[PDB]
Amino acid sequence: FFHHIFRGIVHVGKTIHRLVTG
Repeated sequence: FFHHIFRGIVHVGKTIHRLVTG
């Protein structure tokens, strides 16, 4: 699960980071 769970963080952060950067 760590693979999906670990990677899931990157995706979640990726979207959040993009939103913050406008």
